[PDB]
Amino acid sequence: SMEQVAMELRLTELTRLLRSVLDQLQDKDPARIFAQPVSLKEVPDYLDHIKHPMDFATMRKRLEAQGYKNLHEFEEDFDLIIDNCMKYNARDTVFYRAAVRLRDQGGVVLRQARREVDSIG
Repeated sequence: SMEQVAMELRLTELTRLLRSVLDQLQDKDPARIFAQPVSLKEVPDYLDHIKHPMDFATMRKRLEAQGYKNLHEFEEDFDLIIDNCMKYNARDTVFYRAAVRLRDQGGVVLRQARREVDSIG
């Protein structure tokens, strides 16, 4: 139907905006601490601690399959990256501190993303 096509165009354009959002958030992680999944070869107990691992590569795979229907779904995955790290790692670690800085800098990017998503519809 034509309605299905219009819905699909809307999804495509959201995917475009989320790709730009993801690029901007990932620039706030210049150390690449959050770039890839935590390795279960290197951290074999990880899934005992963290039940829903997340990372920027996994988000990018979901995005390119158009698997984010709205900004809330994308933000949920970004918050998992941060929250997972802040639980597994202690306050005095470069990992925790990187997640704080990513949360704080990413908030700015996400605030305007929300306005753009609402504004453009």
